Amino acid sequence: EAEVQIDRLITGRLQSLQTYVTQQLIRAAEIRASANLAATKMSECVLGQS
Amino acid sequence: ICGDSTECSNLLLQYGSFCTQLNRALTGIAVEQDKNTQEVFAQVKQIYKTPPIKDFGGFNFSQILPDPSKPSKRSFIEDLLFNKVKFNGLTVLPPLLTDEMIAQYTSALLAGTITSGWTFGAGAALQIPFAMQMAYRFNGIGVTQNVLYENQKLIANQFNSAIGKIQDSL
Amino acid sequence: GVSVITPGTNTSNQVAVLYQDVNCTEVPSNVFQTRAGCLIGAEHVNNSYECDIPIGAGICASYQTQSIIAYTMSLGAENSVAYSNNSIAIPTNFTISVTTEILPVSMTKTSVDCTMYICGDSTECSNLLLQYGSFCTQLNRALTGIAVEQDKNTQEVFAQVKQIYKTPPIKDFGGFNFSQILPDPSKPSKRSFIEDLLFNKVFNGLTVLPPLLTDEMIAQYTSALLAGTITSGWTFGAGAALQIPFAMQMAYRFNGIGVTQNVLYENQKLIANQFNSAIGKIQDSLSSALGKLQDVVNQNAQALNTLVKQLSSNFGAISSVLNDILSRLDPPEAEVQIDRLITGRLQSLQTYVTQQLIRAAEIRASANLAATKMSECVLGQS
Amino acid sequence: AYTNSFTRGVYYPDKVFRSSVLHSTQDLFLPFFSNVTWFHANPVLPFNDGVYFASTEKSNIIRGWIFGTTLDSKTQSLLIVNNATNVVIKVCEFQFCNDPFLGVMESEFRVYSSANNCTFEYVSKNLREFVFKNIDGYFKIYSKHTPINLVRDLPQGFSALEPLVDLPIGINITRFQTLLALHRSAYYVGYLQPRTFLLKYNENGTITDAVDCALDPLSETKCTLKSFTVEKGIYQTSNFRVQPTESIVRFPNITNLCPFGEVFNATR
Amino acid sequence: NGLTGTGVLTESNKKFLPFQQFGRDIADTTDAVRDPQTLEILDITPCSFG
Ligand SMILES: *[C@@H]1O[C@H](CO)[C@@H](O[C@@H]2O[C@H](CO)[C@@H](O)[C@H](O)[C@H]2NC(C)=O)[C@H](O)[C@H]1NC(C)=O
Ligand SMILES: *[C@@H]1O[C@H](CO)[C@@H](O[C@@H]2O[C@H](CO)[C@@H](O)[C@H](O)[C@H]2NC(C)=O)[C@H](O)[C@H]1NC(C)=O
Ligand SMILES: *[C@@H]1O[C@H](CO)[C@@H](O[C@@H]2O[C@H](CO)[C@@H](O)[C@H](O)[C@H]2NC(C)=O)[C@H](O)[C@H]1NC(C)=O
Ligand SMILES: *[C@@H]1O[C@H](CO)[C@@H](O)[C@H](O)[C@H]1NC(C)=O
Ligand SMILES: *[C@@H]1O[C@H](CO)[C@@H](O)[C@H](O)[C@H]1NC(C)=O
Ligand SMILES: *[C@@H]1O[C@H](CO)[C@@H](O)[C@H](O)[C@H]1NC(C)=O
Ligand SMILES: *[C@@H]1O[C@H](CO)[C@@H](O)[C@H](O)[C@H]1NC(C)=O
Ligand SMILES: *[C@@H]1O[C@H](CO)[C@@H](O)[C@H](O)[C@H]1NC(C)=O
Ligand SMILES: *[C@@H]1O[C@H](CO)[C@@H](O)[C@H](O)[C@H]1NC(C)=O
Ligand SMILES: *[C@@H]1O[C@H](CO)[C@@H](O)[C@H](O)[C@H]1NC(C)=O
Repeated sequence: EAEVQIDRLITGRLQSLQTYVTQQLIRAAEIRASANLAATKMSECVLGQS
Repeated sequence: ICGDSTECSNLLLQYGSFCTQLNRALTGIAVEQDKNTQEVFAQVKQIYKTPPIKDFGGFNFSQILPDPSKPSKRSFIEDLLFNKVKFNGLTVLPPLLTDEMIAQYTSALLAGTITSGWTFGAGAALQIPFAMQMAYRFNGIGVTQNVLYENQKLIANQFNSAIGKIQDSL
Repeated sequence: GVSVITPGTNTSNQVAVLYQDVNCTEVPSNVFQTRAGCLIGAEHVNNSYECDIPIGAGICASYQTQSIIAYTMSLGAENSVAYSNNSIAIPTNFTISVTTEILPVSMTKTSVDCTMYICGDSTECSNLLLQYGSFCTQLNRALTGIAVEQDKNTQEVFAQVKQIYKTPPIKDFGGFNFSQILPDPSKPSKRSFIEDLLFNKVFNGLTVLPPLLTDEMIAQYTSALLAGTITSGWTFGAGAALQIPFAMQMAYRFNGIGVTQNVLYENQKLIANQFNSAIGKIQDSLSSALGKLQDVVNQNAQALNTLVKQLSSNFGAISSVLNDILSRLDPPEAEVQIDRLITGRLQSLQTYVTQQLIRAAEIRASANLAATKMSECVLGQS
Repeated sequence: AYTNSFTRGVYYPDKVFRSSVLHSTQDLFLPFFSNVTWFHANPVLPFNDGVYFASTEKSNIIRGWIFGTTLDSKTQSLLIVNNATNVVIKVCEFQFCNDPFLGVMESEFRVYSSANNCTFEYVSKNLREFVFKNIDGYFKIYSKHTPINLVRDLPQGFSALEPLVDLPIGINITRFQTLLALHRSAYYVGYLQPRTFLLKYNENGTITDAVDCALDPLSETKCTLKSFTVEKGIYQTSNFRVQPTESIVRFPNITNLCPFGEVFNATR
Repeated sequence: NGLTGTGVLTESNKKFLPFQQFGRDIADTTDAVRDPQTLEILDITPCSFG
């Protein structure tokens, strides 16, 4: 009787974690594009004249 | 998911490698965050230092050079910026670089620029006096370089006032 | 968490263990406390080296000093500029240096057949699947959209010429020697000598589609770019190619960095010897580094294997085989067990398709940077 | 005496061919670098979960084993024997000598004195390893015969054991013994526990190497990566969770308990 | 004798051990069998699809 309910709990809790990880993946690619712009600015505006 | 219980772990074992994938995904993200910082800040070969004098042609960099009376050795403006910004399996890892190390990279980038212009970014640092470097830069925007030497004091005062306005704006 | 730090088996057998953010007095020699946890099996030294294996909070480890060791990494040397209000340093010589930069442009085009993966040619599962709507037309649309842009990625890095330029038979370029990067007819696919060292260093509803441009075509494109630049400078990227002798082109490029032309013409043989000797070292350093290209291959294979290894999980059913639920269950009882497999397999296929979209968006930005570097560093002087 | 196995007691977990594939299994194995008893020449041992058993000689002093719970009548037991002829498996209710053996004329077999109710019959230097296990009424036996270039000491090396027999008996087992050929004219005992191993398969399909994934941190890393080579670095391998002892059940006092001392203690 | 499947059967040149019935691949799919009556190894491939 309990295995039936525990499988529902498992399904919900695994869906929540997948939502979390997918959004962290999408949010980290946005932070990387920003750090790439910062590296180019540090090279071109601090180590030279643009 | 389960969390302590044991009836849960054997049932979750039936789903395959769903949890191994998620841990790989999160570990890749965490390894990328250190490479972000290495690529922005560790852009310098040596750790350069400013000389004990500050004869920079009337230009005053004291609000952005490091503060020797501090454990962190941050600058005044870096101190202003840093005052304005266990669970169910959740963990926070620390960054590889302390922010003492980051402040030490930034001060070396600053001393490279104030002392050598742009030569340290292409090879060995070659010293040049700061007014003459400022005059090289006036040439780069198409102004003739006596416009700098005949207006040095006014130009240095304008720089100093604009640097003073930034803290107030912060 | 518990992490294991190894300086490599192909070197030693010792090891160290990090207990993450645990106070080192409640763990159960060398016990060392870090801002990142308790480290066991490495000794703490007072020196400071370049970082080897990153522990955290400024601490790295290495296999150096015998055993694993720890310490606070080194930012770098220490250079002290002798700055004064009337001193200048001016260079009296130069070196010609040449370095490499490696960039991924494409990944492999894969296709899946939803029905053959989830059901595997069985009409019972295939009829239950119809109740889920159009999930499996969306998955195929997504994979097709990312397999077309892989060919678009290559087309914009390499088809940056209109003509296929050829180099002259008698090759006197002022002492400069390009023989290790020019095409070689006796080689495979007419590749250059260095393009070979690079190509040597790196079931059920699943297929792999071939790329539109072969490797022969891409080597043809790079030899046309390389013969255009050796022979016309930067003129062919703005119009018709106009020939110029190679040392006069080198003198124009010296002008572009603010050196005068007599400095090239009076140092021609030295500059050419330095260039030849520096091209000779790329060949050694590679023949004896392509990790960014290896990683995208590895990631795709690791994902495709995880997709197939999921065809053998129950997800809460009596078996993983449809010929076993269709053999010891009557149709009213096998529906409930087939649906548990359908749900799991759909979840796994859709996870595969999301992570490929996120990985393709990253390969796309790399290819966009490679296309800009081909324009700005190969057809110009930046 | 006691001795140290090095990498010994690996058997093919089952049929199914296989080639170069660092395949991972969970089963009952003899852990690497274990504490194996030493016997010279013997007594009643336990079983409790399978048994590794090696032996060394050129003559044949080791002449089979005897198994069971009581090694007598009133309950059933197995008997595996080998005279100078060939193997004799047998399952009856016996009466076993408390010191049973066979002689070497060449007349022998003072082993038992009873053979009642037989429910199964069968009839027909050196290092000889055996793995005995007993699951779901089946008594499985793996074995291997390697030639030593010593006479009677436990060597070092790797050699996987191939399945021999399968007996659908049903018998319960808790104890076992050995049988020796007397003088008239060296052996070890390991035990098996539930471990997880990483087996390396050849291209012909034989197990050539293995990794015990609970020996040390290096082995747990090799198991986590599924490889035999590990490059310098750091990897997440498991988790550390303190353990809680005892269960303290707190609660409130007992004010309005029960005044039963009125209905069960009335005067009238 | 229990293994149910589909595909083309072909004469093999692998050598099982004389107690092994069928062979598996990495990623765990049956790819060889042994014929019970004649005891010869036969490879099994997925019907020509695509
Ligand atoms: C550089 O500028 C700072 C102002 O930001 C100067 O420091 C201040 O100087 C005034 C008088 O000139 C004092 O009243 C303030 O108390 C100073 N602030 C401090 C010390 O934090 C500094 O003197 C300038 N540098 C030079 C060389 O003149
Ligand atoms: C500039 O540097 C080059 C080295 O890059 C000097 O040439 C070297 O001179 C030494 C000693 O004469 C020789 O052993 C090397 O073979 C030379 N190198 C090459 C590549 O030919 C050159 O002399 C320097 N010029 C000045 C003015 O100092
Ligand atoms: C350009 O450099 C190459 C070296 O990579 C020269 O070719 C080799 O030279 C050596 C030395 O004589 C010979 O042993 C090889 O047989 C040559 N060919 C190879 C390695 O393929 C080449 O001669 C140089 N070009 C000029 C014009 O000097
Ligand atoms: C660990 O516990 C001891 C005992 O209280 C304490 O002195 C020590 O500071 C703790 N560790 C850290 C990192 O604070
Ligand atoms: C490192 O240097 C410090 C200096 O304060 C000293 O106290 C410490 O003992 C040194 N460590 C070792 C391992 O020698
Ligand atoms: C085996 O265990 C016994 C138990 O007392 C111990 O005395 C002996 O030293 C152990 N042997 C080894 C090799 O650890
Ligand atoms: C060997 O022992 C078995 C045990 O019963 C016996 O049946 C057999 O006859 C013996 N061999 C000979 C040659 O008697
Ligand atoms: C086992 O043997 C005993 C004594 O010979 C006998 O009483 C008993 O009936 C036998 N068991 C069966 C199942 O016949
Ligand atoms: C067995 O393996 C060896 C080495 O792995 C190989 O040379 C041989 O061809 C294989 N087959 C045999 C011996 O039948
Ligand atoms: C009755 O009262 C006596 C004296 O107080 C006590 O010993 C006994 O336990 C009481 N009986 C019950 C059933 O509580």
